[PDB]
Amino acid sequence: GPVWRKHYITYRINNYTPDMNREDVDYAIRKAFQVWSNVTPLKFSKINTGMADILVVFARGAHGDDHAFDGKGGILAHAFGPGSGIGGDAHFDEDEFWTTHSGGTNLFLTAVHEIGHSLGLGHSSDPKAVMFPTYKYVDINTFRLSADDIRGIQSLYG
Ligand SMILES: [Ca+2]
Ligand SMILES: [Ca+2]
Ligand SMILES: [Ca+2]
Ligand SMILES: [Zn+2]
Ligand SMILES: [Zn+2]
Repeated sequence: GPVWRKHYITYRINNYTPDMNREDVDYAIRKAFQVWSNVTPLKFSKINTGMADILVVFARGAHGDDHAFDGKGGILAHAFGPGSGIGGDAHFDEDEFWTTHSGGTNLFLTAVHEIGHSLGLGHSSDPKAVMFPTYKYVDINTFRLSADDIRGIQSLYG
């Protein structure tokens, strides 16, 4: 599958969910990128204008792609694999209630999963992997990638 062929990757937060404080959205997304830069040669930088590699969007229902959202529950977010244009972009369903903690749906944990897709990972069959396809809260302050996630990403980078 596709991978980024450069080490400096940019992201941009297109818009902000009203569910959270702005600074908390920024921090959750930054921390999620750091999870992956920790285990690859990739470097991620936030930009505020122009075209980023990875555009982060909060949207509800139909929102201009083939992965229409479905209201509260069900699909929480989705992301495109590496490539030009919409490639890399990560979309979060605004019909969820995003949080910094164990209430609602944790943005950081969901972003770690989606960014995994943005970098070219697929799903894992291992329930302990962040790339497992059902959300579960785990303490975000002590979060660590599973061995399965590390093997997955290091098959693509580094
Ligand atoms: Ca893109
Ligand atoms: Ca949904
Ligand atoms: Ca919401
Ligand atoms: Zn979308
Ligand atoms: Zn997924």
